Amino acid sequence: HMLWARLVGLARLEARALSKKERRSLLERLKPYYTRIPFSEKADLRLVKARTDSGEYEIITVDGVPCLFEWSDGRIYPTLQCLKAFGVDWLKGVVLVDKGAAIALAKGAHLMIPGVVGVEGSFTRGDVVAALYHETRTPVMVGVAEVDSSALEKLYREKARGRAVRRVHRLGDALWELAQEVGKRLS
Ligand SMILES: [K+]
Repeated sequence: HMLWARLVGLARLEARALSKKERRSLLERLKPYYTRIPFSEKADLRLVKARTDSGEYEIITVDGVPCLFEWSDGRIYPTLQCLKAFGVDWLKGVVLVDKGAAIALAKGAHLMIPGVVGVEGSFTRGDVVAALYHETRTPVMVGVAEVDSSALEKLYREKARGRAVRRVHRLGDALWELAQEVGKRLS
């Protein structure tokens, strides 16, 4: 019925199961952007709508865990809670970042090339990737590669300037705070 999240505040909730049509559509829309769809064929998928003081948020829950969201580009992205639940191996790529970059990303910055200390997986410009703090492998941001993985390998090694990854969702953003609270309530 309602939750109260940090930053976002009071949210009035409505939840429902995805229809069979909605489920098939979701799977079709995920397939091109990820190595694997992380959840089981038998997972329970629900759509949660949360209305706060500023507007409406929509999250797809996977067995109750707030995992997926539609962005303004019309593509479906994982929450950081999804990456905790399912790991990161199912993404096309991961970018490892230094401490200064991890902190900046947690504040809401895009990821710049000099903050990159490694690249895992193979991906092209435009692909969905996650940025992880190298030391602990903590996911801090989910976003869109601005360069190919092979290009980024040479660019970070020379500490070239420019944007490596365009941020879509990050640790401590409004969606993150909402997802935290949905997860807390599930517990
Ligand atoms: K799967």
